[PDB]
Amino acid sequence: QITLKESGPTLVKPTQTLTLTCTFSGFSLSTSGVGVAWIRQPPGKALEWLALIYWDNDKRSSPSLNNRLTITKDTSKNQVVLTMTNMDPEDTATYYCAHFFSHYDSSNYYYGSWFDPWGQGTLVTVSSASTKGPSVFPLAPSSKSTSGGTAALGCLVKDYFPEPVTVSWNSGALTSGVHTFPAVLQSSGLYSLSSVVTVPSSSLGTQTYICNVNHKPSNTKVDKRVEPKSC
Amino acid sequence: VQLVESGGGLVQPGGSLRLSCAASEITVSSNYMNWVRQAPGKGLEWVSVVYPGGSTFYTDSVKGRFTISRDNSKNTLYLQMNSLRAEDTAVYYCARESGGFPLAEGAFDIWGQGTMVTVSSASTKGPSVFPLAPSSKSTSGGTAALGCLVKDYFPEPVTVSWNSGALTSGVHTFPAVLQSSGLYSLSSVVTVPSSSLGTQTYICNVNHKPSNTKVDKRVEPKSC
Amino acid sequence: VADYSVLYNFAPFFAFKCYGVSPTKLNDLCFTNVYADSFVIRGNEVSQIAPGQTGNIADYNYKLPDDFTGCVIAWNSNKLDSKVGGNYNYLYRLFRKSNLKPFERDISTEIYQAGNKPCNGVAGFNCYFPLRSYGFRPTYGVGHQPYRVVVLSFELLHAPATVCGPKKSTNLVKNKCVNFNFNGLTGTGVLTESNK
Amino acid sequence: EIVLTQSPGTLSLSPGERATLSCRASQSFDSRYLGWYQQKSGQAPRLLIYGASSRATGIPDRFSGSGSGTDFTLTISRLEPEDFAVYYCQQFGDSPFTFGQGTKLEIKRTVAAPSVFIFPPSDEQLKSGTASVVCLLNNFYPREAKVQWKVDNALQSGNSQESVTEQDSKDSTYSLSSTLTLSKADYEKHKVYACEVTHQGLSSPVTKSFNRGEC
Amino acid sequence: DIQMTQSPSSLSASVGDRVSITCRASQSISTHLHWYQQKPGKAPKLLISAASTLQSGVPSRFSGSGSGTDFTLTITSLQPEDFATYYCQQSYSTPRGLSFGGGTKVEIKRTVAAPSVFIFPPSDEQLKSGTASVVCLLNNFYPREAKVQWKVDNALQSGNSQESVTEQDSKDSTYSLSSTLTLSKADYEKHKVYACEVTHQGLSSPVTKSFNRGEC
Ligand SMILES: *[C@@H]1O[C@H](CO)[C@@H](O)[C@H](O)[C@H]1NC(C)=O
Repeated sequence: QITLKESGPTLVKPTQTLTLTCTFSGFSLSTSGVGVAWIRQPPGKALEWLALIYWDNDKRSSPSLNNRLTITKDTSKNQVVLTMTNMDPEDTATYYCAHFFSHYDSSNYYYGSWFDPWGQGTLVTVSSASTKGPSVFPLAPSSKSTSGGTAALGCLVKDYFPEPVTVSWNSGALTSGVHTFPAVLQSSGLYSLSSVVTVPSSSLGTQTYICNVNHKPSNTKVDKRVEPKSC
Repeated sequence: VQLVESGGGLVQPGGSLRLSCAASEITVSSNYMNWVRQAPGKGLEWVSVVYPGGSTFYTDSVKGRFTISRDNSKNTLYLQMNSLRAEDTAVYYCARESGGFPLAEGAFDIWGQGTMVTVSSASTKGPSVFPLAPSSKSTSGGTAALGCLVKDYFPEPVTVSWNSGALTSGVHTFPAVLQSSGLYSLSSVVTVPSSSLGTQTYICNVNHKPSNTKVDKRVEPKSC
Repeated sequence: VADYSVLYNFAPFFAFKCYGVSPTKLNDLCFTNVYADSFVIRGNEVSQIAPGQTGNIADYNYKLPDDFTGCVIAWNSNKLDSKVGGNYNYLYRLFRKSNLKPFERDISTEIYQAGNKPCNGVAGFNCYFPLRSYGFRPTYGVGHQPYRVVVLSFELLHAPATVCGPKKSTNLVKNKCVNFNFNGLTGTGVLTESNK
Repeated sequence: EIVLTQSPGTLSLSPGERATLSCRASQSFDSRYLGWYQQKSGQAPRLLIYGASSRATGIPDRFSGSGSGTDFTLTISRLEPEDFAVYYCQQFGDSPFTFGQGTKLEIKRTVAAPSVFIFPPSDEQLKSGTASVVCLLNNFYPREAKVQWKVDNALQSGNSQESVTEQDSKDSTYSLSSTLTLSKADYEKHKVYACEVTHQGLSSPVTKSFNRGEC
Repeated sequence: DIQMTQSPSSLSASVGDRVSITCRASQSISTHLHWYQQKPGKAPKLLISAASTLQSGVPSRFSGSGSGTDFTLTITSLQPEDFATYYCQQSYSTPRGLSFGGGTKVEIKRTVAAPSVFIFPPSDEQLKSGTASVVCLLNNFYPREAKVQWKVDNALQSGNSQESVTEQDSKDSTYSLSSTLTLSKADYEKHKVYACEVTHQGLSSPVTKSFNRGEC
């Protein structure tokens, strides 16, 4: 069991340089066969390893990004520093540092090599924008009497940065049939999503609907009321 | 750059021979020089190498039997062969090793033109020309074939021509082959219509240069 | 004091070959100087490290004297020098003009001008860099896997000898006629406590 | 560079039976340099198999894998709903070290028509100067379902967005949201906004409309 | 002792077709194998270096790849004067163990050509010397593989026939086959009728061509 942690400024402006801290415990950087690997994963896209450092201070860089990439290790502090310059909005991804080892048996036949379980990782986003408090707008059910006893309502979150935003319903007393749609980026460099709860059309007139959205970077704890609305 | 061969030829079994490969733009006494074996009709076979320093290695088949040398007087490659046997008939090539712009080792970038070395006691002599007339027929689709069979000659090259080389259409010249007597034989066929069997005249020139022999044979269709 | 018992406690020693002298002898005679020459080669060329031998490493990189004294200890190190993506930091001289005299170093890093046309800094066509780097990849076979080599060479000149293996001491037996050897003083008798 | 290819793009098989995936390589390299990795949604990848022929640490015997040269394959026999994760095949042969493209494993289900609901922009959003209308598809399988936006029966294009939520862990369902964003000039020059869903479970296109002015 | 097998042994493909040869060695060669090109009657020419690197001045169609014990060479646009032999050579045992693969001859692809089969009995002049040569001739056939059965009194002959094939023609892309039986005078006078039976892919059934000494 080894502990892996990643840290660094989650908000970085474009065409700029960022530094990432990786801390590992349970192993030391003075053993043969041990390496530290830095990997980036775009949101929803395939995995993509970036960099490696060996125990002997020898480093491998990806040929597609070796120009502006540096990885350094500190055995004494169990420390790793990954410096990567000239970020762009597309570099909004998830960054990981993990262990590399190989297996040998009585002749060093190399029964393969692997990665250890990865750390927690850090969601690092790039945008040339300003922090904006999310705006909540109520999406009310359409005017209907029964409609088979099925209806939907919700609250849409717009104009927030960065991801994620936490959503709760009726102070946690309403989580049945609730869809919390993942955040969607619009064309103006700004985001959108919604949270929708499915309730019967006969439950509209007896139950009040309240949704609480919490956004720490903007420090917004917004409570919004959704009521059935008639045409 | 060039690696030209010299000294090849035909020798009796158990003989001795020297091969000299002259080199241009490349130094024999500073590079990896390889003597390579290639049989007629077969694949390649590396034989020997000399390192830039002067150390030499030979293939297992000819260990202790070939002598490889570097000549600074004419920047040439020398090969001494003795006690020649029946398996020594092939083309030898002087090749440069560790060549090519990207600097990839293990490669024969530059190959010499190669020289013939044939080892037999076939007692070089003249050929034997036999006509092969088209079978006795009326037309057979207007397709008749006549030819010359060359048998019992040594050595190559031999030349077979039709009408002083003017009759080349539809001519199949079978490459020569070796018998158990050390002699050589080939076939040379030409097709003409059955109607033209008795109209035009047909001649067959067989020239053996090493023996200095010229044969003219008239191939005339025969009846039964 | 050179205890060679630590030699056997080490790696399996894929090759452990001692020339002229025997392994059980070198712990007895006392030499005046020791040279330990360490490097990394391929498994194919381990046989090249021997007195009076031929090959790329034998010719241009490390040549043993024809009367070499001492021995060679080679062992596989596929755990260390094997790296994914190929370890391109171990070089060897592929091109050379001559043969090195025994125990010589050739660290010159120049373009090998082996053609009529000189280079003078132009690495084009007939202009080669003699240092080729091993692959040493983990999946390479035994011949191309990295092997570490240490050659120990001994000098026993007229200068006083200061390097040789340890000497064992037994217990101490008193009041009994025994045979003693005290630092080379050899005698027989009864040993007693004294007040000298 | 050696390219890898996972196959198929998305695999759909119920828990209990055998699930098999293929990974092919553009160029040739030894077996031991390929690794099977597992990751869950929003979760760190975990080492499944190293060497692509020997199990990793703590791997149950259900997981297995075999292949040679440029063609490997991986198999899970007794898979549970929590075992449904994204698997990648990654080469250790040469830099760069590249993974697969990702194949999603999902629990099979009977094809169920999604319930479709409408959500007009609220009054506050209308006063904000930019409006957004959201219409919801719920309780459907599989994920794919074609959605169209129209304004007075005119094919809108380039001003809509789609959001998909992960598969529901209870009823093996999905949720889609179609959001159409407009300015006031385009919002106030027509009457009806409609969105159309077509799906396997729906035998016919299902278009639903609403007029901003009346409701 | 490094043995290479090349597949396919013969690769017939029309011009502009992307072809791919594979070479397989016994023990791992990794990157220490090279691809050379040799024309029939010409010295070899290097194409693929380092098992992956194209040479200088070579066309970009060629691509050498593969690793471990299987190696590949692919030509994307095989132009008309590329029909040569390709060789794979290892450098793993570059001191002494230099060995080559079999080599694949690339042959120009054409429609199936039906051979013409002809009988050439030995001349009387040749019989005067005690040697009788009987020739079965097959012309203008494709592909190269064809079969000849030498029937003497309805009995097959083998092990005493000299068989030769001419290089592919430059006009009709066909072949030429000559089979020769050389016999002594007594053997030729020991039988009456001699025939050659021909089997080719351009022929639905094998064809007999016979002749008798008594008749002719
Ligand atoms: C150092 O070498 C000795 C040789 O006997 C060996 O016992 C020991 O394990 C080695 N130590 C390390 C850290 O490799």
